Amino acid sequence: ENRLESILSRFDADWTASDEARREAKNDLFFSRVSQWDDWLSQYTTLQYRGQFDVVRPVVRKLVSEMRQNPIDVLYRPKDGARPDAADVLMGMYRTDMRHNTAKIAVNIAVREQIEAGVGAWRLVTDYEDQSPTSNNQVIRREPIHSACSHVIWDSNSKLMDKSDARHCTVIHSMSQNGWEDFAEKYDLDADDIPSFQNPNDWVFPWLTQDTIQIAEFYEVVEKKETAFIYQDPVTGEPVSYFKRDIKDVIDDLADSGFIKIAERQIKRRRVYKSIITCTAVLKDKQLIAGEHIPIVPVFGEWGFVEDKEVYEGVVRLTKDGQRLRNMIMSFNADIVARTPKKKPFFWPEQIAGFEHMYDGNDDYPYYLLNRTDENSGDLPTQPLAYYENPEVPQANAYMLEAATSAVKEVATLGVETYVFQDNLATAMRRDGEIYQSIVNDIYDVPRNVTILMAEVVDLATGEKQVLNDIRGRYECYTDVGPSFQSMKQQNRAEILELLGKTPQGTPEYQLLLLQYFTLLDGKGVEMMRDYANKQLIQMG
Amino acid sequence: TLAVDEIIETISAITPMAQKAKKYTPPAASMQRSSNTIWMPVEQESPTQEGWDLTDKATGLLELNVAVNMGEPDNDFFQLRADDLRDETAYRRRIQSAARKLANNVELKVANMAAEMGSLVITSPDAIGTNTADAWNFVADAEEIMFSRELNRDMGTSYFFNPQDYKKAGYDLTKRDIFGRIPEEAYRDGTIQRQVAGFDDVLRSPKLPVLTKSTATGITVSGAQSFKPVAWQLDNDGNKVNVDNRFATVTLSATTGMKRGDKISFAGVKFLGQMAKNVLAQDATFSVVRVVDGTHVEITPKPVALDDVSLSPEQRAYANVNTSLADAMAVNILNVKDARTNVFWADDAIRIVSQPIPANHELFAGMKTTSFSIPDVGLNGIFATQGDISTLSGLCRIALWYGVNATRPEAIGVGLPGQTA
Repeated sequence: ENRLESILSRFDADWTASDEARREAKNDLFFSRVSQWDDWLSQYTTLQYRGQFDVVRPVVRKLVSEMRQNPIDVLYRPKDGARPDAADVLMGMYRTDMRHNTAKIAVNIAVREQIEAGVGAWRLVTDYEDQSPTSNNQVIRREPIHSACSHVIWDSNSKLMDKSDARHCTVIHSMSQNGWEDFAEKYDLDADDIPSFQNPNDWVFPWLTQDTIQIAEFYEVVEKKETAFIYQDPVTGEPVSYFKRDIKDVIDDLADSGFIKIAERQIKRRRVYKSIITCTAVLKDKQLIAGEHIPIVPVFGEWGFVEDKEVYEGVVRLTKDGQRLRNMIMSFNADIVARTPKKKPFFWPEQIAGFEHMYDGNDDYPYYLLNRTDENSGDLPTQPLAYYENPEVPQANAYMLEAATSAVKEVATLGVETYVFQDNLATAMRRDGEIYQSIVNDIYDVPRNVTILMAEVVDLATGEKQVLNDIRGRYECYTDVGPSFQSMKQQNRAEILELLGKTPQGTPEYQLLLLQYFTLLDGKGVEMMRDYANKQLIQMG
Repeated sequence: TLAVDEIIETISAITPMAQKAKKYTPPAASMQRSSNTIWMPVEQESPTQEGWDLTDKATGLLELNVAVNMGEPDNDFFQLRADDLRDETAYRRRIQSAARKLANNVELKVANMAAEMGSLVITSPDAIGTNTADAWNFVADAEEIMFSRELNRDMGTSYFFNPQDYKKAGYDLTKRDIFGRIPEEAYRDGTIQRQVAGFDDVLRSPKLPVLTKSTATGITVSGAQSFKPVAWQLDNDGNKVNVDNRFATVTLSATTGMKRGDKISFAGVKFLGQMAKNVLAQDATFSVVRVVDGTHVEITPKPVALDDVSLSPEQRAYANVNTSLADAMAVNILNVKDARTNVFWADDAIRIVSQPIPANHELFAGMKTTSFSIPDVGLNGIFATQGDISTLSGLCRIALWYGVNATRPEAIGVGLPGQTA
């Protein structure tokens, strides 16, 4: 019955259920980022040579650059039967608040972790902005999550790559002491009460974080029927507004502005709650947050289920054995080169007694002299001169070094091309588009277009807080995937050029050329060209 | 020979008492300094006088308290060896067996604490199948004593049978030669009912301890003793140290044959109504908590007497016995035969204080520590592993810290059937 007990029970179930995949992914990250000699007993006995001759990092860099040369973003398209322009406002808002460095960096980190370990993730958050808000004095931004495999833990009863069927998800935060002070300042927490949460470290990882702070955020999605209200717009039509969004803030200001209530319906919808937990206590219990979906977006590489157990894999997990064998063989060969007696002659002391300076290595002499006779035997025994054998690399060592290198080369081929990884990133971007759309309908001021202009029907309460009013005709556009553009003008320029590339040189080609000069940037020469296009199109009607 | 990883499952337990008892997790930072014990106040009782001229008769105030502390961790230290192929498959199941064992141990502690600190005792002179509706009478006696003592039962009440007496109750139900709904349920399944004689939950708990007979005989109170409610007392240095309200040390003639959990009752003292201070007809029953020395024992319900004249009125406000100890009264023993106990309580009388073991700190670097949820019961411990210096081996430790406290021994009870001979 205890809130903390239920939270910790679910979290522990998820953790132990996903233990193996996270273990292998963490080993992949350590292997591909810190060292390929991932053993911890080394710091106990002797030293011995341990060289690292990497052959998988060039492949990882190639795959990362291939996936970086083709950026992907959301593209909102109007639904069938809707207005042809029903997605322009949402698309412009999405581009405005995703044109920043944080969004690109979050996606890039997730992609790199997807290639190396097998899973990455990023997060969507909302904040308050007064200088340049996107809408309603708020912004929606995208944030990175490093080490998603071990820092984001999903509901174990999920069978979808994008994790849209997970009911809860826990995200672990590690921050410095000043960062914790700021976190507590932002969430009205007690900074003195230091928080503690799970963050196990690998045995092989040799360093200490020190003076760090761990905490967890538990997101849960609850689907329920909540009361909704039907009004009549003092302009035209009947809007539908949720009871929880104007329960008391403008429940009477709606009437005062002149909204007549017609009916009252029960509508099933999803709400997202966030909690801040530690291993001993609950700090914030069920703070309701914006949107219908959990704001964490995961990206996977090779993904599947084997026996009700999720397995994901990047590109490194299969090259590890051959790479380790190659390192071991090359270390053995280096030892052979270093610690082995060199090729020198074998002498008896009596053979060269008295001529020892002739054999030290000088070039002051024309020949080498040997002692011939002995005072007991009469003559020294004759035996052909032998030399210590030159060091060699064993045939087994050479064969297995070549075989290990060939095995790594053969197994480190993604696809033939990164099409599958690109498609999984496209799926992640579609999930991101869904989450962003829900959050926008929850917090932003979406204008509704009529066929008579754009209407922003909102009002203010007695506490000087403007409450957004969103009709239920909100999901008028769906999500697709297209090239990444920084602004609507850039997208329009690209579309005009695309049409120009296929329209034959008739009058529509003139129309499209004049449109392209229309939508150009602004110095002075392009200003004159733009004005010329303006006048030509206007006069042509 | 072919081992085949086809687990022959053999055991299956249950922890009703432990999953039912309330759980409390006080702040660890303060509980480290306060020596792992904390104090909780008790509901206040007011003295009352009637008259017109009440000069120089203005009482003070007095609020009693109880102390709840914690025991020692219950571990599952074991050693894991790679390069065995028998410690590879056994470890995965050893973790689960450890979790089940820890849950069972918690439940055992809860049951033992309730049985050896339940002040209210309901004894019967014969077995349960001797008479018709005898199990109902057994449950209704407990309900009646709780009602008469006017103990707080808002949270709930619960009665735990052992399998023997539960089966006897079911047999009594089915022998009725009439089949309605209750007899048909007691026929199809062994269940008597989920609520019997007013209790809100009547279960059977397989791990109920057996209260062995007491060979204590011919024992009398040695000298008159007056026990006074108090909330603190002065120590040797002049400091004020709080006093636990749920214990009283009596001096007997000879405490030979007594042990922790003996149910006793002095000859002449009777229960009160607590709130109304009306004398019941029942003999006041106490439970021996400790056999200290050789002529002292420690009984759990402090016997504050109503007729005591050394009690200041605000102390007499807490009286729960009609008469004090009279320096020769016989202390009768209620557990005269070995009998597995049936245990009833109010749901807010047992708590399970819990603490964490912060092994995720920077200090314990090199050993990997995660949380570990004990199933059934609502408790969380640690699971820590660390490998050896060499030889490709390891160590695992599953640890859990808790302490079972009975804050209301007067609300915990015990049922002893067949108390003849």
